[PDB]
Amino acid sequence: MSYDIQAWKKQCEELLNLIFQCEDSEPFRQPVDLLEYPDYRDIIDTPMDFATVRETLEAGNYESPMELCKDVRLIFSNSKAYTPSKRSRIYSMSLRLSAFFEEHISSVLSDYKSALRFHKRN
Repeated sequence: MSYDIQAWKKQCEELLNLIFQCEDSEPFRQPVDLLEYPDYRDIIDTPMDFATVRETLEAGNYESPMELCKDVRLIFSNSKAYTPSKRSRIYSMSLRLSAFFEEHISSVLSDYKSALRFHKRN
């Protein structure tokens, strides 16, 4: 179990469970409704949402926690592009949940890279 290179998957499932519980995740749980928000695709090239991230992890389509972290960061960078105004309550929600995610993902990434370095050396 020390330096287990697969432990990040369960850690990421647990973190996504916390994120889905957070009231701040409500706008980001499901894809933006493309048929009902007509100008969304005029602004955003690559939509992303937490249900898509959770399904990608479950399907085994992330090779590392860094790939999962890239998709989650796209959720927040898309929100900042579409809702850029610091006055907006949606801007505030995105910033709070981004900080929460970045705090909790830190140890998952550091542990995973430590494990990589250990198995590569040995």
